[PDB]
Order: sequence, then C-alpha cells, then structure tokens
Amino acid sequence: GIVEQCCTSICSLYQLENYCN
Amino acid sequence: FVNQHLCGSHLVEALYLVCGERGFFYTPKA
Repeated sequence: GIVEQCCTSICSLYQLENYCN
Repeated sequence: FVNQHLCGSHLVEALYLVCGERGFFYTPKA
C-alpha cells in the first residue's frame, strides 16, 4: 500500500497521484 | 517535498498538497 511505497521506501509524485480522487 | 520518506501526518500533508481540490484517500492498512 501507500505506507510501503511512500513511508518505508521513498515516495514519488507518480505514486502519490494514484491516491487522489 | 515529494521525493523522500513520508510517514504519518507528513504523508497526509503531501497528499493534501498534491491532490488539491480532487481530494484523496489515506488507507494505512492496504
């Protein structure tokens, strides 16, 4: 999930936008 | 501010700024 991709590992704009509505 | 380890309120803040008026969903357990 998001914690695995952005918290435990380095985040990215590409991944962050996957969670916008 | 996006390319780093973002956890908790820090991650929530990033989503808020990036998504803007679109809003977002935060699911820690996924």
